[PDB]
Amino acid sequence: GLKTDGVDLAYMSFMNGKTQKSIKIDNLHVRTSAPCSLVSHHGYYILAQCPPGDTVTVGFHDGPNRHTCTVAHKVEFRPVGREKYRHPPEHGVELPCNRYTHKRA
Amino acid sequence: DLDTHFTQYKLARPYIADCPNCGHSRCDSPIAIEEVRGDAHAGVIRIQTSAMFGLKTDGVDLAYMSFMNGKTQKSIKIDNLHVRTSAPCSLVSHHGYYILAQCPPGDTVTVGFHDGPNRHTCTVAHKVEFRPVGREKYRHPPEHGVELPCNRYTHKRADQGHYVEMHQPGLVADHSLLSIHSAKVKITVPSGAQVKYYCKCPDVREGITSSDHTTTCTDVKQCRAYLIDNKKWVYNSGRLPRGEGDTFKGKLHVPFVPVKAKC
Amino acid sequence: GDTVTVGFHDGPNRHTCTVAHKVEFRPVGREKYRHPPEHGVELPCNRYTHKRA
Amino acid sequence: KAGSFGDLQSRTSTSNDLYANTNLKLQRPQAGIVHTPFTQAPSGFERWK
Amino acid sequence: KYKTKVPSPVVKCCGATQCTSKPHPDYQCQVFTGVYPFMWGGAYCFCDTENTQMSEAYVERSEECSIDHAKAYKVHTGTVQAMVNITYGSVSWRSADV
Ligand SMILES: *[C@@H]1O[C@H](CO)[C@@H](O[C@@H]2O[C@H](CO)[C@@H](O[C@@H]3O[C@H](CO)[C@@H](O)[C@H](O)[C@H]3NC(C)=O)[C@H](O)[C@H]2NC(C)=O)[C@H](O)[C@H]1NC(C)=O
Repeated sequence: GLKTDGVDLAYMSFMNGKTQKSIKIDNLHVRTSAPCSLVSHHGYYILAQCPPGDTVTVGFHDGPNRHTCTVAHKVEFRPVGREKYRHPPEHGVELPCNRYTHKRA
Repeated sequence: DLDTHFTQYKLARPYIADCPNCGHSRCDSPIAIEEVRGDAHAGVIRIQTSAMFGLKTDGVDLAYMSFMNGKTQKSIKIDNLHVRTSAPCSLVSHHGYYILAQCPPGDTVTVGFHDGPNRHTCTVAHKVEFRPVGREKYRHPPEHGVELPCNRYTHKRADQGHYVEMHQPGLVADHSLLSIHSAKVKITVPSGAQVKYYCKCPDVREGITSSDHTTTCTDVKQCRAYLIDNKKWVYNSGRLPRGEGDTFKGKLHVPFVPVKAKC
Repeated sequence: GDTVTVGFHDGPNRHTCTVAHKVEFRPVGREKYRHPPEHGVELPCNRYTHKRA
Repeated sequence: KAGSFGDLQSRTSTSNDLYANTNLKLQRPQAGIVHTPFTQAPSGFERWK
Repeated sequence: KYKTKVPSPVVKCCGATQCTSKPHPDYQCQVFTGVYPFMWGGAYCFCDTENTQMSEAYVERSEECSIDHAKAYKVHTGTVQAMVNITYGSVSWRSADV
């Protein structure tokens, strides 16, 4: 999110040592069965558009090292509707899905 | 002989359209994916980006990369293309708007390069499979086995077996034009291009001009920021607005014909 | 994965290699997962080493 | 019939005329964005394979 | 298999654009209003309901239609053939189509 102090959501503070490292987000990678798409980060928390996947597999690139993290979690994406797609299309009717926001406020 | 299809190259531009799930949601990517064709057998898909990679703006090196940034192209290196699906695909070849890539099956298709400052990808739904031709229902082509008459797309460009209509672009929005003349909304022009202009109020009603001002209206949000810039034709994407004037010329081939390769 | 697909990056070129091979990962147990969890019981699986010696 | 075999029916390959009962039904694009909803049966040549 | 090779829709910004039934095979075309088409600068047509969008799509033979294509026939009886070998007698050879 912001740095240690005050600026720019699109920077990147993890812990290296006992210490933070509040620097740029350059090469984040969430992924699953396929590489996901980031949606937004705020705080400890990231939203990302993923396909289905038996697992979840996350990781940035500090620059000297890959330094990723991975986990098990059953994932699916049924769209709301009597159609059991695997993925959202470009067209079709709109109807009341459940979904997370882009925003922070 | 990469210099035999200036039909497309000189005369077509990297089109920009509305990608459906462009990382976040519906952006307008230059690599907006239309006409996914998982209809062959060889692990291959022929795709059309709205972007015209290939030679540069002018004359050199298929393996460079021209998409639209702004109203403008950006004819630079292809460095980090990524087509992908359920897994990362393998590029086969690009020519014009069009790329061939060896993919596995996938519920979707998901494309993207890396300009260098940004990921800047584009993704789409399309049912993909790869049955090989044969009474064996594999999921993937092996190293060995018999050869027999599959359907498959070529590596090459020296290709005329079909041609798709590629006439002009319609206008496009560009509100970077509509600046302010310190009290009035101020339009400009790219290079003397044809800017089609008026506002909700009564002022100049067509707009075929150099940089105009706007006597009447003030707000940028009630004016016609348009670019009739038909010096280079486009692909006739469904995600194109019609060039209302005419069906201009620009019949243009397809490289990746489906051919009777023996996979 | 239906296949296996390998590759490094020399730096000027991708220069990968890919192959067919039927892959699965059943964990040992009467549970037919698709992936190893963080927790659960330990029991005698078959597996390759980290090491060289 | 659309979806069924022969949704596209061209006399030959050259024949510009044909019969295309595909039940192609356009729908309006969503939320003020340029695109073309074409709602259509994938071919009776897709099935039949 | 078809290819819905969509011709690029018209977008009139303030008022209607009546479509006509062009002679393309299965030329489906339907006028639409009530748009606000985001195209690279947000929307571009300054109206909000008079924004009109005319979608048109016709069916066309795939490029695979030339090469990967089923093929019907009305089949009558015709006339059967054979490359009959006779290694006759002492002649010992003829392999002829009959
Ligand atoms: C005529 O009737 C014959 C019925 O057996 C068949 O003709 C056969 O053609 C083969 C190829 O011309 C011959 O094989 C060759 O035979 C010689 C002599 O024995 C060998 O040196 C050769 O190696 C061998 N060729 C190979 C590739 O092995 C057969 O000998 C010959 N049959 C006989 C009895 O001599 C065919 O059914 C028919 N010919 C047609 C249809 O062309």
